[PDB]
Order: sequence, then C-alpha cells, then structure tokens
Amino acid sequence: DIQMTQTTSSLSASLGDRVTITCSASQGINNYLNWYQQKPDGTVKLLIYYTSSLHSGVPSRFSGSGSGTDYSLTISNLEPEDIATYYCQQYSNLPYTFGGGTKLEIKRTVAAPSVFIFPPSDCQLKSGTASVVCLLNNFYPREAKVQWKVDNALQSGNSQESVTEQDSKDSTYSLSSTLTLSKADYEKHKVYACEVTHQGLSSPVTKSFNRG
Amino acid sequence: DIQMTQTTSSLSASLGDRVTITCSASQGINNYLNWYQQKPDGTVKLLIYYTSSLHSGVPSRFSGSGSGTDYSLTISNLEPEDIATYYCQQYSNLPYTFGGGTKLEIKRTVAAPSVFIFPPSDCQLKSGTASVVCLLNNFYPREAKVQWKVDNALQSGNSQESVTEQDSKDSTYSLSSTLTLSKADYEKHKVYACEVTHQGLSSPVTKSFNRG
Amino acid sequence: EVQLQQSGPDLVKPGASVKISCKTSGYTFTEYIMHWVKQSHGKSLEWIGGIIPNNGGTSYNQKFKDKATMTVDKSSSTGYMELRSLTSEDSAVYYCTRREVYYYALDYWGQGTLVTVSSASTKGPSVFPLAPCSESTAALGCLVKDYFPEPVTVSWNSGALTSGVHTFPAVLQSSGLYSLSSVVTVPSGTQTYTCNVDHKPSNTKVDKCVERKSCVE
Amino acid sequence: EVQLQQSGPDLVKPGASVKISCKTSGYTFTEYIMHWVKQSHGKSLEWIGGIIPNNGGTSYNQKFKDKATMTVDKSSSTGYMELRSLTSEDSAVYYCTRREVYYYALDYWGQGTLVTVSSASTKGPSVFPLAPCSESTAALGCLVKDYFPEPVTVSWNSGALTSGVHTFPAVLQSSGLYSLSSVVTVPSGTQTYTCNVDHKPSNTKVDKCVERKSCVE
Repeated sequence: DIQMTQTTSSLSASLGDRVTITCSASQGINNYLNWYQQKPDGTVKLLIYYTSSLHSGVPSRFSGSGSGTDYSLTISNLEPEDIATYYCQQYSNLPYTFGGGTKLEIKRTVAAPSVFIFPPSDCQLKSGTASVVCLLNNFYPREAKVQWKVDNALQSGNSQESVTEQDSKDSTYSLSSTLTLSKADYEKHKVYACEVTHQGLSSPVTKSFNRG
Repeated sequence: DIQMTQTTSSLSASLGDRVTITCSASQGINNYLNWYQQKPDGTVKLLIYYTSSLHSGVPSRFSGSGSGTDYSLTISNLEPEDIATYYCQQYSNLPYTFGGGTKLEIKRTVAAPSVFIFPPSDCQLKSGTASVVCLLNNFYPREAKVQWKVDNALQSGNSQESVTEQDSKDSTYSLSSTLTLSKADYEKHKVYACEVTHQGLSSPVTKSFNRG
Repeated sequence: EVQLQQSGPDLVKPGASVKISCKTSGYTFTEYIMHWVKQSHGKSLEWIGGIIPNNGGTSYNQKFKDKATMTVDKSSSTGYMELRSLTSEDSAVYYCTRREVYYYALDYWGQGTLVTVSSASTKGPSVFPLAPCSESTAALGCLVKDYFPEPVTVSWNSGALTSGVHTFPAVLQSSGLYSLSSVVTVPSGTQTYTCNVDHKPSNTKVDKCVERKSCVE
Repeated sequence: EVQLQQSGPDLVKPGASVKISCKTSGYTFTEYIMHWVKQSHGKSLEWIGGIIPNNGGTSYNQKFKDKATMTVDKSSSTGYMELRSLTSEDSAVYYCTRREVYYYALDYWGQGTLVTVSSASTKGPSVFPLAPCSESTAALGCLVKDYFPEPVTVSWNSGALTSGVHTFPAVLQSSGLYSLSSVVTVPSGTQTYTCNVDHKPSNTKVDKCVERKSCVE
C-alpha cells in the first residue's frame, strides 16, 4: 500500500516565521493529498484538500503545495494557535494512508515558572500514602529541573513528573512534580521543599512548607 | 382505662443524694407495676418488675416500693449514668398503661464552657447561605447566654441554638449556636464573634475570627 | 445474645400505609410474646398491641384497633406491624418489645423506628466541614443541614472515635428542613477526622474529611 | 450544526468484543459516507474502513478485515463499529469521520473513543484537594489518583472556569494505576473552587470543593 512519509516528526519555529511541513508518498498520488491538523486535546480538523485547497475557516496563512510524490504544507505567518500535529493523507488508492505526523513547537521569549508547593490533604493520610505536589506554571522553554528536598536532604527516585502540551494562547508550558511518601515517612519530617532551575531564573527558586 | 400519673415530670438531684420518683394509678393495681429507664439516645431498659423486683444487671441502689395506687422508684446513691427518663407501667388491666415520665437531672459542681467558633466552608458559600457556628463545650449548669456580634454590631433573630442531653459520665452539657447569613451579608463584614456568659465565667468570653 | 432489630426510619404519605419490621435473635421466638409501643414527640409511651408468634393470635389496644395490624413470619424470626391511613398523629417512634414472665414485663426493647407523615418530599442533606482558624484541646465538627425527615446518623472514623463527640439535636428551620451539628474535641501523628453521615430516608451517605491546616510557609 | 458524538471510553477484556457508537446530526446522514480511523498511543493514524449509510455497503482496510465490523441505523442517525477478539493492539482512540466531496476528504471528525484492553479490573479514583499554606496569583488544584483505565475528565465550576486551568497528563505508577493533577491560578467576593472529576469507566463522578482558609483568630 502507498506509504506516506513525513521524515521530520518534530519541528519548532518562532512566532512570525514561515514553516514548512513535508510529506512524501512511495509513488505518485496525483495531487490526491489532504492535510490534517490535530490539536493537543486530540481533536482533528481538516485544513487542506486536493493538495492546494483550503477548507473554509482555515486562514490564508496556510498554503498547500506540490505534486507527484512530494507535498508540503506551509504556514507563512506563525501564531500560537498553530500548535498541533499536522498529518498528510492520500485518497489516491485504497487503503487510505496517513503520514506519521509532524509535531510543531512555537519558539517564544524566555519566561520563568511561577512555583507553588501543595502539602498532602489529611484525607490522604488515611490512605497510608502522602503526596506532596510542586507546580511550575507558564514557563518557556520546556527544559526545567525540579529537586525535592526533605529536611534539607535531597530526594531521589521517589518523584514523578508530568508536563502539559504548550498553551495555544501564550506558547508556554506548565509542569507537575509529585513526591510520594508513606504516611510514616511524611510524618517523620518537618520541611518539604521543591527547588526549580530554569533558564529564566538567574538563581534557583525554592518553595517550602513546614509540617505541623 | 387505668391512668398512671407521675406528677413530677422533671427532678434534679446531686451526685450522692437519694432520689424518689413517684407513680400513681387511678385505682388499685395490686403491685402489678414495672419501672422503665429511658436513656437520651432513646434506648429503653427495664429496671424493676412486680413493684419490688430488680431485673438482673440493675445495681442495688435501685429499689422498688409501694402497693395499691401508689408506687415509688428510689435511687439511693446517685451517679451520672442514672441520667434518664424513668417510666412506670401497669399490667394489672389491659390496655397496659404507662406513667407520663419523670426526667431526672444530675446536679454537679459548676464548670464553665470551652468556646470555639467555626467560620463557614467555601463549599457552603456556593449555596448562597453562610453558617457561622459557635460551640460551648462541657459546661454546667445548662443556663448560658450566647451573643453574636458582626463587626462589633450585636445580632438579633438570625441565630438558632441547640443543647445536648446531659453527659452520663461527667454530667455536663454542650451547646451549638448557629448564626445564618446570606453569602452577600457574610461577605460584607470582617469580624465575627460569639460572646458567652455563664455562671462559671467571672467575666464574658469572646471567640472571634477575621474573614479574609 | 438477645436482639430486636427494627426497620429503618420512614417518611410516609398522609394517607399511606407502612409495615415496620422487628427481626429477633437470641431466643426461640415462639416462646415469647411480642408487643409494640408508640412514643409521640412529647415522649409519652402508649401500648399498641400484642402478638403470640407460636400461634399468630393478637390483642390490640382499642386506641389503634383500626390503625395498626401485627403479624409474624415464624421462619425469619420477624414480627411486623402495619399502620393504615396514616395521619400526622402517627408520626412517632415505634418500639417492638418482648414479654418475659418471671410476672409480666417487657425485658427487651427494639431501638425504635421513627415514622414521619407528610406530603413534603424527601431531601437528603448537604454536609460541610467545621474547622477553626488560629490549647491541648482543639475542636472540629461538620454541619449537616437542609434535610428531611428528622433522622440522621453521624459517626466519626466509622465508629472508631466516641470520646470527645457531641452530635447536637436538630433544629427545624423556616425552610421546613432540619439542620444538625456534630463536633469533636481532641488532644492536639496527625490522625484524620472523618464524619460519616447516614440519612437513610434519602439513601444519602457522606464521608467528609475535616482538614486541619497546620502547615505554614 | 454538524456533529459526531461518540460512545464514551471502554475498558475491555483481552478476548472480548465492543461496539462503538457514532451519533450524527446536522446533515441528512445517508448523503455522506462514514469512515473510521484508529490512533495508537504512538499517534499514528490508520484508516479502518468505510460505510455508505443509504445502502449499508462497506469497504474495510484489510488490516482490520477480521477485527472491525461497521453498521448503521438510518433512523437514529448513528453508525457503529465492532472490534472482535481484542488483543492489547486494539488499545487505541477511535475516531468516526464523514467524507465530503468537493474531491474527497474527511471534513468532520468525532472527538474519539479510547479503548483499553486488559484483564485488570476497573478502579475509579480518589480525589484530594490541593491547597497551599501561607501575590495576586494564588494556585489551587486537586489530585486525581489511583484510577484505571486512562480517561478522566476534569472540570472547574461545572465548566464555568477555563482561564488559569492546567490538567496534567496522567502518570502510570508502579501500582499499575494512573494519577493526575489539575490546578488553577486565580487573581486573589470569595468565589469557591470546585473540581468536577468524571471517570466514566467506573461511573465515578466527584465534585470536590477546594477550601482556601483565609480567616485568622
């Protein structure tokens, strides 16, 4: 069956720049190509059909180009709402086939995280587990470091993290680290802190609480 | 039908004292009388049967007395566990009839209330009503005064109270006053206080909180 | 050994009918006579009737000859008593009792069954925490409000905590709905405090943790 | 106008079968062709098949000739697609789509249906508040943990609050249960903050108020 190849599966670009996502068929598909945009929530819109043709709604900074085995979608002016994975599809032959996706990041000016720490609920201590949560909010770029200290003793291999998709209004991330202790362990210690390193912080930031 | 009359329906007595609850039939019932004890929770035990006879379990500070139309239950040494409403019943004739009850208080040494005030939950403000609660704990005697001030302005006709049965270990009361405002009204004011007058307080006690 | 466990509360239609349950254990059932007692909110105790289980025979108080009707299933060790065309005057607690003969007396009582009679439909309660702001005695509770009819159970830690607890009598409000407070005093590891409300007439059970916010920045 | 609303998530037995629903509105149904698309967690998009509603005829991708089976009820404006003998390879999101002809393309997509395939039984989540201790920017959230399988919805004030919210991707734990965080930033009257969790695969809905304790003695 006709393979659709998008060799570059992750591309990042500046608000403003022209961007070009690329699609290659194994053989000629006669401009029988469509381009799909998939937002982080998972919703899938249809941008361009028959190579060059814009589905109503789509702004005219989207352009379809190409022929034969080679097709491009280009976004001329780049804006935050354009954060998505873009896919190509051919209807030249059955089965219908899709490119493996190009995930597009937006590059914007550095912005440090706001940091919040949240202690476990009393309702949680009943479980026998405690969960301390640290929140890094609206930062760019995505690269960030989070260290858990307990009573000023650095923790290891007892934390899990999670990071949002980039926001489609201000092009930032947010991040959620979760330290997990036993009730026993959580109530052997007074101080709980997360310390954050990020490009936009001239020096690290520690947020703490003091149990009891 | 045979009426059973206990003329005194509320009697209070000191830890230690002898107490005598009294029961009168409309006509001779031939020592066919039983005495029942009803605890505040509502449970109903059987103390004495055929005038003078103790149901197993009942301690021997309970005594049954009398004949004809006149019968007495006496508690010789009085203790806190004896807080109850005691009832007489006759099985002389059908229908079986019961005295209208004697509620017995215990008199003990004066003890002031501990006072706590509790502001409304945020979960409650959604309702459109706010409930501030004041708690007077483990006091004797039952007589007490609770005034709600809001921003040092004395409230009226917007509070309801409730008082426990006397405890059967330490012979005290506790009391729950509830001021009720609209969300609108509760968030027009900073200070909320209840002030308590009781015999055991040389001067009044105010507990306060400061919204925001 | 000996128990008499009664059907849970009842809200009832002014005109309806209701069969209360009294499930007995710890004695051979037919070897004892079962009586039912009424208690109106003024807390007077009236005798309603009697039933001999072995046989099924009865002797009703003539006050209730029309209203009540008693029966037994020998098998399930269980007696019942059915109020007909209920008015508001039927709104009461209803004990089931056993007769002992030494002579006669009622030596084992049910816990009772609250019956209410009203058009007003059921409403289960909202439950809110009560937690202070700022001694080795702190207080928490939780606030059970706007429910109907009258009976709610309140527990702490599923029965674990009995010392320190005071569940207050309810207050009827201008709304026509009741409202209750339950509070605990404590010594000052951080044990949790969970208040378990059960309002059977709406099948409403709630478990609310009451959070004491001790931590500081 | 035009919508395609899909059957909620599914946990499924490794060996079972499942019929997904696609309820269509805003067009005359039989005047458009319906295709189904698979998306595995690597986020590749495969075409599964097509159905003509007017007729009932089909054209399956031969990848899924054994697995999938599509049908329509003209009446309820609703197509379906049934996976047979599910393995773990069936664990995916499944979109339903409409074909437009201008030529061809898929101009309206469902939101998708997550299918999971596992022996592991359902577990709905515990939901705990996240509230700080001590700017015109404060944060709350709530913590949705130890649930299975993967999809939970999280809302704030029943949809009212969208600005400030970040619901984080879940993390699988050593337990084999997932766990999620949802947080809101706010400006600093005291509006409440209520997080509405819906875990459809266990019919678990929870509304947890997150209490900010501002008051002082």
